Amino acid sequence: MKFNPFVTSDRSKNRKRHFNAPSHIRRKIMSSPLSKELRQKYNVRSMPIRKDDEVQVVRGHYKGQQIGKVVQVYRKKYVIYIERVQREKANGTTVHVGIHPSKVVITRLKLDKDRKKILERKAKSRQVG
Amino acid sequence: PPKENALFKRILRCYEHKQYRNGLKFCKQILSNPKFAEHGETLAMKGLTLNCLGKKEEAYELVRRGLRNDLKSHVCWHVYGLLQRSDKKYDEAIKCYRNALKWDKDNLQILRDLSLLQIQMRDLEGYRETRYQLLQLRPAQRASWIGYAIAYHLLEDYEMAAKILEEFRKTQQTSPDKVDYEYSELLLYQNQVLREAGLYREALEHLCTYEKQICDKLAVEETKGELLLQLCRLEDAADVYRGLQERNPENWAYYKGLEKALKPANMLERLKIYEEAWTKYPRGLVPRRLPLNFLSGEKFKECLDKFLRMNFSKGCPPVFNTLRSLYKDKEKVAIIEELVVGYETSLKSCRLFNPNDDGKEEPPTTLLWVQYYLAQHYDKIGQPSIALEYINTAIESTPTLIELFLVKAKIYKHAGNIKEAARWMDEAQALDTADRFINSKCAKYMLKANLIKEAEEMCSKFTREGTSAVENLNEMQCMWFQTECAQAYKAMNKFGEALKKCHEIERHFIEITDDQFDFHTYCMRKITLRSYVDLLKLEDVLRQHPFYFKAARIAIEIYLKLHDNPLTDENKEHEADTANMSDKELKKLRNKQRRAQKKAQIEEEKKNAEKEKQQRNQKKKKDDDDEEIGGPKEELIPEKLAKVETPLEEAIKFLTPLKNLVKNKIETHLFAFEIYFRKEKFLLMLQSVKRAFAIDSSHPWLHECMIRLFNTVCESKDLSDTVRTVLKQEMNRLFGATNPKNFNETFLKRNSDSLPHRLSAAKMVYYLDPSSQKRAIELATTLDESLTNRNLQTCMEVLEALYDGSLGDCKEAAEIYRANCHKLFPYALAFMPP
Amino acid sequence: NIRNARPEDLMNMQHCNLLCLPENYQMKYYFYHGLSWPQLSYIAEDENGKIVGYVLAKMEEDPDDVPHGHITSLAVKRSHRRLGLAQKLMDQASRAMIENFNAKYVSLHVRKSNRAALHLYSNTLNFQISEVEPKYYADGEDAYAMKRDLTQMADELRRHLELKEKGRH
Amino acid sequence: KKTKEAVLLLKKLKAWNDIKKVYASQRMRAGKGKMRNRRRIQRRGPCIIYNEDNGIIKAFRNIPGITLLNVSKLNILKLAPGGHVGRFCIWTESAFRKLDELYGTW
RNA sequence: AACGCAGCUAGCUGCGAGAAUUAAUGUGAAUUGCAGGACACAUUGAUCAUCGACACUU
RNA sequence: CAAGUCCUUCUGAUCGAGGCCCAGCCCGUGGACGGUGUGAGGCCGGU
RNA sequence: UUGAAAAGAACUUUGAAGAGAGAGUUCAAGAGGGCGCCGCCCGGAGGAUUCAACCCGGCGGCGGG
Ligand SMILES: O=P(O)(O)O[C@H]1[C@@H](OP(=O)(O)O)[C@@H](OP(=O)(O)O)[C@@H](OP(=O)(O)O)[C@@H](OP(=O)(O)O)[C@@H]1OP(=O)(O)O
Repeated sequence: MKFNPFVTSDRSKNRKRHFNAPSHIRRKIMSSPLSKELRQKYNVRSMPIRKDDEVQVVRGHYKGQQIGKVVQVYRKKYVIYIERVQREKANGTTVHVGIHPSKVVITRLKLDKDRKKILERKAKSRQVG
Repeated sequence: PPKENALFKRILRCYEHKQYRNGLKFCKQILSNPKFAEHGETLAMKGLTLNCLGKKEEAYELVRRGLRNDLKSHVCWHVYGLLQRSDKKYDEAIKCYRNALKWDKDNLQILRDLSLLQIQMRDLEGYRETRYQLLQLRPAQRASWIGYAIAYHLLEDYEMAAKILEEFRKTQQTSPDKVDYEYSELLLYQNQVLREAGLYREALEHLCTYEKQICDKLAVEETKGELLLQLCRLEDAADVYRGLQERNPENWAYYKGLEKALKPANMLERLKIYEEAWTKYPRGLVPRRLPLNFLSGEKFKECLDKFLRMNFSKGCPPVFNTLRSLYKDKEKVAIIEELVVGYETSLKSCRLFNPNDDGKEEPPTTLLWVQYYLAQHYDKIGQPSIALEYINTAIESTPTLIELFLVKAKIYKHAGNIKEAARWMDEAQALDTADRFINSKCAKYMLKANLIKEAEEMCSKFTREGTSAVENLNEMQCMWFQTECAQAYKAMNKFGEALKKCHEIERHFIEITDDQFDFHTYCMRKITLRSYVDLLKLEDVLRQHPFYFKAARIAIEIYLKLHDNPLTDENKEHEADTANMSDKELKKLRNKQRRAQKKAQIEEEKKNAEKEKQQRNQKKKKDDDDEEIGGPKEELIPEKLAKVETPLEEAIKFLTPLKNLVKNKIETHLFAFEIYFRKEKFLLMLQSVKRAFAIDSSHPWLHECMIRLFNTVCESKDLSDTVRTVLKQEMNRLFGATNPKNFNETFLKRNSDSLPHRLSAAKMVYYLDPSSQKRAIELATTLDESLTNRNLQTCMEVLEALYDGSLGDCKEAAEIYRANCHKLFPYALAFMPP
Repeated sequence: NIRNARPEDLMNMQHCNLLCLPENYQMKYYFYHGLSWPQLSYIAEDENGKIVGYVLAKMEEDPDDVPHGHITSLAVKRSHRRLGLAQKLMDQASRAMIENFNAKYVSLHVRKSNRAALHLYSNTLNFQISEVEPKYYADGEDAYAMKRDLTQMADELRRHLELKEKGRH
Repeated sequence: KKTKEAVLLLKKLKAWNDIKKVYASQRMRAGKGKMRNRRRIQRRGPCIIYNEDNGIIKAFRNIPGITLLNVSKLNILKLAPGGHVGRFCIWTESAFRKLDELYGTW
């Protein structure tokens, strides 16, 4: 049960902010869980998705064991693109299939200056508890 | 058609990534079309999908239907080949693969899988031809050259294997990398092939060119040392071996290399070799232990005095262990004994090793360690009372030292008291329950003390939760505990459980050899080819370990007992019980038995139902069974396993690895002799006797073999004369051609000083002449001090031989022998007076 | 004694680890260690040929991780304890580790109650606690992530190599 | 202080079967109530009636169906949830002894 | 209130000739219909938000 | 800034249906809500 | 207010086209761009933890000034 008087639980209100959200906010909902190996080593459960991360699909028709890299983070449609997540168009070309970030697992992170700082900040909050 | 072909590609895609259910769902619509209902390859793929789902028979039926629908379809034959390989039916898999190749000669997958098989069952010719075809098809792949070189290497043909190696290394000379660990491994493997060919000069020259390209300096230095020893460059070998010595002063191989390079003419120079070693490096226990292996006299006296002094000042445990080898010669025994007694007396008097020493007073812990050494020494010599009093004094002085206990264990177990030792080290494990060394050794003693339940309970303190200790230890292939459990089960005549343990050993050994199949594709990717070939030569000699020997001997003695006297009476007492039992009252008791058996059947059905479901919840939560499909091994049924239909045949499967690998030990040939004697194989009698004769012609059991064979050949008349001529030649050579009685007599005078030999001679005196039982009774019960190897172990074996009836009924003589041994061995429980 | 583990002996620490340490496994990563790194596993053998000590080490497979080793298992029997057998095993294993991989450090994991090995690693081998990972083992007791830098001894190893190469010429 | 001990407690009082019944009776409301924030409905469970608040509410408030009532302030809307009497209630020793002072005897 | 401002732009929206925005701060790799432009991301920066500096046609 | 995308099974996809040593999968001072290919305390934002 | 996702129907053929016929996508085009005979008894042939009465143990109901 939520006790904060200034946070609403209204269905329409919550939906409106989710569908009408600025991109920098949308990145926060653009979050995916790390695999067990990153989670144990980084002590972090979930991370926002990025343009180049090794990503594994765990739900849907394309669910499998193969590892792929994100190639586009389409924040407008709340989807991302991996290489081998494709289907065959009618004429003959090949198009990507949008997969929601919550339905994938990050197997390798785009280790970067801002990134490296992000994990240790989340991780150091764990030893607080 | 193109659409069904695309769906077929999706099916296999699903299979390679282990989406079995998607594959079967996709093939469902393929088989929906009547034009493809009988379609062979799709049915084969479906069946190969369900085989991974556990329905072996349905997979078999569907795959044979798909195969017969289109034999030309190499896909169906390949499917059947993976089907056979899926359940380790490799011999059918080779045939299915070759049948597939008759349709698709250039399928890379079929040929590579066939090559992996051909190395699995050692098809060197077939593997060589397969790798040659792969190399022709794919010369750019380094795997082709690697496998082609492997095939010739297993042939021991190192010349063309060598030129394949140097050509392939030139292909590796494309220079895409720095000094690569895999590249270093390839260079070392090529040097291995060169040195196995005896081409030591070119091997050394080649290695002398690529030192900068090898990270493994240890292998470079050891190879240089051995090659320079082979090339008579003694000084260079000495320099390389001294570099290794500075690299690792604790390895005997480098001292051996220094000895062979320097070639000390006499013992003084050999000692001077280690003098520099322990002056440059006084710390450690290596350069000083080695002289005691060859030192004799006063020089040995002073070096031993220094060794014991520094060890006692350090107060380390294993001092006794390292000098256990010096007990072979009794002069060293007397020297060490007088030294330690003098040390104890001097420490008691003035707390010094020697009263004239100028050093500081030694701690009382040094005296405690000296008493520990004394206890172990007198335990090994055969003076249980002195060792017991010394260990009691040590324990009273320092009750917190756990090592003082295990000495008491050694004393009691060598004195014949196993239960007291087991109880004392139950106490010792109570002292330190965190260490599993004491826990495991404790379990070993009450396994030797026949407290199997107690052993099982206390090992559970460290076993993984959710499983029984016995199931867990069988699962890790716990070798020693299983063998000791089998021996214990033999002690209370539980042949079924002991055979269950032995077959667990056999199953584990089968499990090791199939593990290499997964590694077939690993190290070739890793190019750790030295580790490859030496691992491969491991499994071909895998069953040479003494663990397999003890498991096999336990099983084979069980089978020999269950064939020579195969407990022929099985249910005859029950039939004889009802002979004097009236028909009406027989109906009474059989009706009560029917009630009891059917109630107990309902009972075991209901009770096993909750435990099977509980263990199901365990195993699924363990995730080991929650994801597990394959061919489950059949239950051993220890009760049924005890009533083995062909005991000798099972034991024969057991010696087959012994008969291929373990030929050095005489017991293998003796066991084959026993089995084939119960198989009336005189033609095998002579050869088994010959093999055992070639090892130890003076073995007591082997003399039993010769005698029994001679008597049986003399009495038997059904042998053909053509066999008789060669056989008569064989005894005229091996035997003295004299009567069995006189042959046994000659053996007994030749071995009148060894107690087991006298016991065997007495047994065959009784066997060849039951009227001659009394003289054998007197011969077997002698306990003169002049008898060699008359220790207590021989004493109980003679006692139970007398009890077993090998010399007939000798209860009074057995009791007298038991009392005399009790006088000799007061602490032996097997001689405790009635 | 300390010498390399020729996979004739990979069965022997399989014998020993069950006898000594509760952190036990099957034999599969035993072949994986022996085949991948035959030069990293070292053992101790008595005059009777029976194994009395061993070290089980492995290379980390993470490419982003800096080159550093990890020991899978290391134990010594009570009969041969306090001889520095574990210590000398660690020194020789680390020497081969640097020569064949040039690692910066070495990591491991240590039982909290195995205070004797804690003494060895801290006082004797100068190892330091990196992190604490609770419930790593099956019994749930916590373990220390233990690390020692291997740059410093690699320095004198390079010095010995230079001193031997100047002598050879 | 923690939910784990609260769950263990009423598991020892053999009242956990009601909580599972509340868990089983969790479904979507039928009608426009879904549009108006009343989306999930469930059966009401036992009442815990206390005297003093030393963390009792925080330990129990996360368990579905549990209602916390102060013995000094009873609520008929929570003792007879649908206007029907006979709700299962669990009392504390202190709260139980306060009933005589709160409502008296005859 | 009017009139203008987008590479392709009518309406809506935002903006004011610095005209679908400038500066600064926070954030940290996108925007997206297409193309182009970007993008060491600290020898410091796309987008978004905030908004205190600047600018704001009749 | 807590905890299941564990196993078997329904589906086009599922958040669906069963199971989860210890009387009971894991967290719960967190079982409000929203999103995510049905219906989700433990996938994500949050709470 | 299509569809989970445009995957928004390639290609062949008639027509000048609008429009069709095949084909294809999708779970779905029936979502194609303003698109959601049984109780007792008799007889026979059979089988079986078996019946009553006793002994032990447990549990209930009723009665005791
Ligand atoms: O010389 P023994 O008196 O016959 O003792 C040895 C010794 O026994 P301990 O284990 O009690 O010391 C061996 O052990 P180690 O000394 O090498 O440690 C043991 O073999 P394990 O190493 O496998 O224990 C071996 O056993 P076996 O005779 O079966 O070969 C045998 O002890 P037992 O005669 O008591 O079995």
